[PDB]
Formats: sequence, C-alpha cells, structure tokens
Amino acid sequence: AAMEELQKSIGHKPEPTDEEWELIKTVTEAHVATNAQGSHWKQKQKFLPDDIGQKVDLEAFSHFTKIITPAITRVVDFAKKLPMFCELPCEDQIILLKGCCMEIMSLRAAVRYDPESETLTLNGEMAVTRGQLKNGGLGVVSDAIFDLGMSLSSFNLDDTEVALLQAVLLMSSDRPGLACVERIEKYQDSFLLAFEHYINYRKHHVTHFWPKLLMKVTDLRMIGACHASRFLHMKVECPTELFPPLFLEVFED
Ligand SMILES: O=C(O)Cc1cc(I)c(Oc2ccc(O)c(I)c2)c(I)c1
Ligand SMILES: [As]
Ligand SMILES: [As]
Repeated sequence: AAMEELQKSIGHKPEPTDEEWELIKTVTEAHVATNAQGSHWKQKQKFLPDDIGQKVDLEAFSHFTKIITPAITRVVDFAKKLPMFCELPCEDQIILLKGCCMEIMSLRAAVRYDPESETLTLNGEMAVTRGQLKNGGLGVVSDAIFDLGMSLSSFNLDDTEVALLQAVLLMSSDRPGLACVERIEKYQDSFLLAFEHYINYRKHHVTHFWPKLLMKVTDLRMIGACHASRFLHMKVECPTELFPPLFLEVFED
C-alpha cells in the first residue's frame, strides 16, 4: 500500500514493477495495433480540399462521418485487446466504450497535430484545419482538440503514454449505469500507477509532468462531454441519412 506512499515521501521516483511492465507491454501493443497508418515526421497526409468547410458545411461533415466508422472500430479493437476489459460484463463494456469513445478519438487526433501545416490527421489519413473540422459539425469542439494537440506538443508523448492514457480514459468507473463499478476503479488505478511509474522511468524534463498530464485527462473528458452536446446540434442541423449506424448507436449518449 504505502511501499509507494513511503518510497515517495523519501523522494524516490519508482520505475515500473516487473509485472507492470507486462501490463504496459499489453497496452502499448493493443494501441499501436489499433492505430493509424503508422506515425512519423514528414509527409503522408491527404490534405482535405481547401474549399471544403469554410451553420454546418455538409460537404465537410460528409467527409468526416465517411471515415468515422473505421475510427470508432479501432477504439473498440483497442478495448478488446485489454484483458481487464474482457473481464467485464457485456453491459458495462458497452457503457465504457460509449463513454470514452470520443475521448480516445480526440486524443488520437490531437497527438497527430502538425504545428507546421497546423493540421490534425484524422484516422491517420485525412488532414483537416481548425475551421474545417469546426464547420464540419464539431464547432468549438475543434478549437478544443486543436488547442490540446498544440499543448501536447511539449509533452512529447510516446505510444505507451498515449496507450496508457487511453486505458485511463476507458476505465472511467463514473459512467452512468455501470454495474461492476469497483472492479473498474481497481483497473484504472492499476493503470494510473503503471502509468506514473512509466513516466518516472522516462523522466521528461518538464516540471510537474504527471500533475499536468492528469489535467489532460480532464480536458479530454471535457471534449467528450462537449461532443455529446454537439451531437445534438448535429442531429437537428445535418440530415438523418448521413449518420453511419455505429456512429449513431454509440452517441445517443
Ligand atoms: O483520428 C482518429 O483516429 C479519431 C478521430 C476520427 C474522426 I472522423 C474525428 O472527427 C470527428 C469525430 C466525431 C464527429 O461527430 C465528427 I463530425 C468528427 C476525430 I476529432 C478523431
Ligand atoms: As458545447
Ligand atoms: As468548451
């Protein structure tokens, strides 16, 4: 219990326990496996026509929702590759995924922010600008993600960190309706821990790194909630036909 609480008070910044490494291995695997087209510096993006997205620019909105079912599936793939997840009742596995889906999606899109072209890359293919994503039906949610991506520039995260982060967003035991609420906090904490340890081991040269990286979990949660509201404004504004099936089931909450 306090082998940590004490080891801390001393000043020791504990690396990950042999077992935690196994857990980190699992999560970094599952992430990279359910990821985009790879992930590197210098060319790949398919810059979205500049005349797209400039109410709701239905032209853009289409492009997005077009490649939205793939993204939503990779999130479910990731969650599938985490044993702890599988250990949960199908009911809960659905409440969890529907909750953290946009959160993990905003994260992935945010960590693909290119400061040069000032664009994110959705599904690792389509590049979009702030106003393109904004006018394509996300509104102020675009500024949220773009502002995040810019901020995450400095944390210079890696797959494992972005992989763990997603696991923390996933085991949010506060989702309404959860049945096995305890067994979920146990797993999230298990993660937050292997996560904190991994950050010590990596030792970034940023003061208060961890406290700052947890403040991101909150911002991601806020992008999530803000999206739910934007989904309403989208239902009413855009048609009822341009809404992929999966996309729809996942977001009626
Ligand atoms: O990049 C990835 O893998 C994940 C990802 C994929 C997409 I498409 C995306 O844009 C959205 C999401 C919801 C929505 O209602 C609309 I309109 C656009 C974002 I932000 C992130
Ligand atoms: As909002
Ligand atoms: As906001």
